[PDB]
Amino acid sequence: MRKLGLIAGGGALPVELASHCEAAGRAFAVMRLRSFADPSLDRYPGADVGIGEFGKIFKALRAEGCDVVCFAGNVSRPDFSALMPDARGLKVLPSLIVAARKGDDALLRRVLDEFEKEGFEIEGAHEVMGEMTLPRGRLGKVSPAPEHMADIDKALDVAREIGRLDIGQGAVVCEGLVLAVEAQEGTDAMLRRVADLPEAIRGRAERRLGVLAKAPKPIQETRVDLPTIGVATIHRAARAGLAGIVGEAGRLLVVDREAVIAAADDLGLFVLGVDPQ
Amino acid sequence: MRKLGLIAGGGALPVELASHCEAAGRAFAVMRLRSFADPSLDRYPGADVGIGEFGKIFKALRAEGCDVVCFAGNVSRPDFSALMPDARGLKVLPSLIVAARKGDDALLRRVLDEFEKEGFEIEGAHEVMGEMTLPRGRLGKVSPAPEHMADIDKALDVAREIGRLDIGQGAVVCEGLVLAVEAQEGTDAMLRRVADLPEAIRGRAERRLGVLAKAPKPIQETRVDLPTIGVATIHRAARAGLAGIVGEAGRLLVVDREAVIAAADDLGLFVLGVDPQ
Ligand SMILES: CCCCCCCCCCC[C@@H](O)CC(=O)N[C@H]1[C@@H](OP(=O)(O)O)O[C@H](CO)[C@@H](O)[C@@H]1OC(=O)C[C@H](O)CCCCCCCCCCC
Ligand SMILES: CCCCCCCCCCC[C@@H](O)CC(=O)N[C@H]1[C@@H](OP(=O)(O)O)O[C@H](CO)[C@@H](O)[C@@H]1OC(=O)C[C@H](O)CCCCCCCCCCC
Ligand SMILES: [Mg+2]
Ligand SMILES: [Mg+2]
Repeated sequence: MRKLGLIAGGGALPVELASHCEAAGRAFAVMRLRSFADPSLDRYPGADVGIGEFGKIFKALRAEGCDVVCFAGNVSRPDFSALMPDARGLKVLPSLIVAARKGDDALLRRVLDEFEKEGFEIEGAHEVMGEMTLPRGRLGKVSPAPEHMADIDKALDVAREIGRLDIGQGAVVCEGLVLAVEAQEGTDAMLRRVADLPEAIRGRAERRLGVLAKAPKPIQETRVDLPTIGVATIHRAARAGLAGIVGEAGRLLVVDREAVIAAADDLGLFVLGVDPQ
Repeated sequence: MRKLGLIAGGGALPVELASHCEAAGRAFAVMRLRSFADPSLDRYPGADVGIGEFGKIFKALRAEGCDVVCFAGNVSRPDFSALMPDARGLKVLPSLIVAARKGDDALLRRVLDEFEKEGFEIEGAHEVMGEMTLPRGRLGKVSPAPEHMADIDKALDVAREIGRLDIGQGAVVCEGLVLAVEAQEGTDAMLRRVADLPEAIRGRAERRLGVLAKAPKPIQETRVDLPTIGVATIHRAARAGLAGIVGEAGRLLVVDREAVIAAADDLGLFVLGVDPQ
């Protein structure tokens, strides 16, 4: 996982991105564009730079060891007279004004040419999310078996009806039997209480049965964060003799992706991203 | 609690009654009327008597130390020639034939006069249930406070929506916060996991908050038993700093009523029966 240089313009997108990055445990820093970046970003490591202190931005970008950057947020073309660039900066400035004369698009494009020529890999907001969340389909080497399809389907739309009822975000289904429903206790606790059920209605570590599904509750006016998967999640779900874990393909954060994949792989669990709706 | 002499005619009523009696831990015996009583009653302590081996029935009734009887099930008037009474029996027989000449009602009534004159307290099926289940309103000395009304209302219709979803039969609500939802793990386990939540979102043993509601799932073609309340239920709900417990007034079995009342009373919990629907 490349460390991210989040270049933050105005609005709520970079803010969401930062939080999700920190939840996923992904490494980053924030380049907060003066007068654009929302102040609730000052809490993250990084730097407050004006446009176009390009010299400064490359400086801090390398200073944080970012090799990939994402540009997220509202930015409008500036005043080119009132601009107070550093000397890098002033070097780039005319190239900008030419492109600017051709339109915002050519201008934005020109800015990116510079970061590429400098040179950092450029990523879009969607791809940043994509790489931290579930994929579509298996995450590790283990796939589900036809036996598990049954539970996978009902694990989810149960876990969704829980969410619709503003309760918890998780549910464990084994052979059609809802064994466990999350609400307020955390997923670890639930997976423990499941390991504790009679092996009769349960899966076995030898022969595994049953599926953990964890799905996000529907959006709100209040900001909404995504459900998460830990390495300890893989641990306890294995100890419950569960066959695998599942969630909506974009809508679930994986904390330490590498580590999670290795637990699931070593223990025989599948982890599955599922097409939303 | 008077020990019950369940006098079992045909059909599924006495069967249900026996099971509920045994779930409530209430003392009983079954007088299984030959050719009437369903054979799944042979498992319970008691006796197989024909009508009208009255001598036998009084004998075994006392032999089980029953001082109250309930007549439950289908019975039709018999053949009075083909009847093989014992000598008690034959003594009573004519009194019966007189009443029988006035109608089934007078006949049934006459039978009851005999058990009363013998003499056992006669109870109806409904009253038998009533005395084992919740009442309507408080069960013990403790009442709910106005503060608790909030949770009481939502504890229940949550616990009902769980039941509608064929999951578990219980739910714990505190200050509007669903803390816990039962499914497959038993109520004891849930009440433990609740005692384990942060005291921040929880009630305190000093100042109590929150309510356990446990409600029956909707009827089925398959026979349906009632949710139950234990003394350990009172224990753990107290240890979770809950203010009280609640259920539908007829629709919840109390196991060791005396003992439960004394736990709730000594610990400061209310236990509340609520009008169904
Ligand atoms: C110190 C050095 C700092 C260097 C400054 C770098 C700032 C670059 C500008 C970043 C804007 C970028 O975050 C916006 C963006 O990408 N959005 C694309 C997206 O559409 P949205 O609906 O707006 O989400 O998806 C679309 C595709 O589906 C796509 O087309 C949208 O692109 C735009 O939003 C267009 C821009 O909003 C137009 C503004 C151009 C940049 C103006 C300022 C240029 C920098 C000044 C340099 C001196
Ligand atoms: C060894 C000694 C054994 C002695 C034998 C004792 C057997 C007594 C008969 C028991 C019948 C009783 O269980 C039924 C009953 O109570 N039901 C009442 C109830 O209505 P349901 O809709 O039927 O539930 O609620 C109604 C009120 O809302 C009420 O009216 C219904 O009463 C009846 O069901 C009427 C009976 O079904 C009619 C039958 C009379 C008894 C016939 C056999 C008499 C015993 C033979 C003695 C030799
Ligand atoms: Mg982009
Ligand atoms: Mg009666």
